[PDB]
Amino acid sequence: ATYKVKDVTTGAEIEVPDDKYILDEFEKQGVNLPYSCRAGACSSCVALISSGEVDQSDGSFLSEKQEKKYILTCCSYPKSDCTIETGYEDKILEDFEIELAETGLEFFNLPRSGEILSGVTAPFEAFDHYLFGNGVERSININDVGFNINVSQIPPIMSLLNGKNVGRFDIGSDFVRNTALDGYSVAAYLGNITMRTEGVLNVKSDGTWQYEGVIRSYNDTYDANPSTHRGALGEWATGVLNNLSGTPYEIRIPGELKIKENGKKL
Ligand code: FES
Ligand SMILES: [Cl-]
Repeated sequence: ATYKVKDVTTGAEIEVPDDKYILDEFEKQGVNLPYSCRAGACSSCVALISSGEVDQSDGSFLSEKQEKKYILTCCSYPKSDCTIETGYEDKILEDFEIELAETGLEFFNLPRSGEILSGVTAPFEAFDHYLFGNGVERSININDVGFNINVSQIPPIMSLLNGKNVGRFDIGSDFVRNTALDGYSVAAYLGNITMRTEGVLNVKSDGTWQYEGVIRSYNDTYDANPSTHRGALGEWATGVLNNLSGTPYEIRIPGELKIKENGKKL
């Protein structure tokens, strides 16, 4: 039989006999491709295979898991129509990194889009999205993050409560939230964010006070590259980033958190 082998890199579509190697037949039709050994023992001729199947049993360089994703074009016979991407030598991954992507898809899943699942997996999902999400925006409602914000932690409010100010004050101010205050799980994907509180603070002459309002969040940019933030990644995440490049992305945090507190200054 013969099969059609479409190559996304060059655009060529070549009929390749099931008893001829893909490289040789593309060359025969005038499409020059990369190679070195031509003997199955290197990655010069490697191509991504996105659809179809080959017999590349003549080659030796790729692992069993790598052969699910890539082909050595010098020693591959097509067994069905195929879609490949030549010149992929610069982009092939080793087993531990192919399986990291697969696992994340299956564990968290359109995939790697929209809402982030609330709870203990959030910083894991966020890191996986950094690695494999290609910069697509994600979201989590402010009420699903697990913020634990109190007035003592909001300097625009405390500035009025700490001075001798009596009356009714309309507060509308941004402030930086170090989400370490909200727990390691949140800090591990949000870090420092900018938030906004809007509300009313009422302070009596005797020091009794009440605050009522809302808190909203501006969008945050997720970027795990260590030079862009405060946190230790740890040895495992450092390792992953020594082998894969991620893509920053925006996290949209919509909604209002209600805040209502009261006290008495002495
Ligand atoms: S050119 Fe070395 S494996 Fe194909
Ligand atoms: Cl004062």
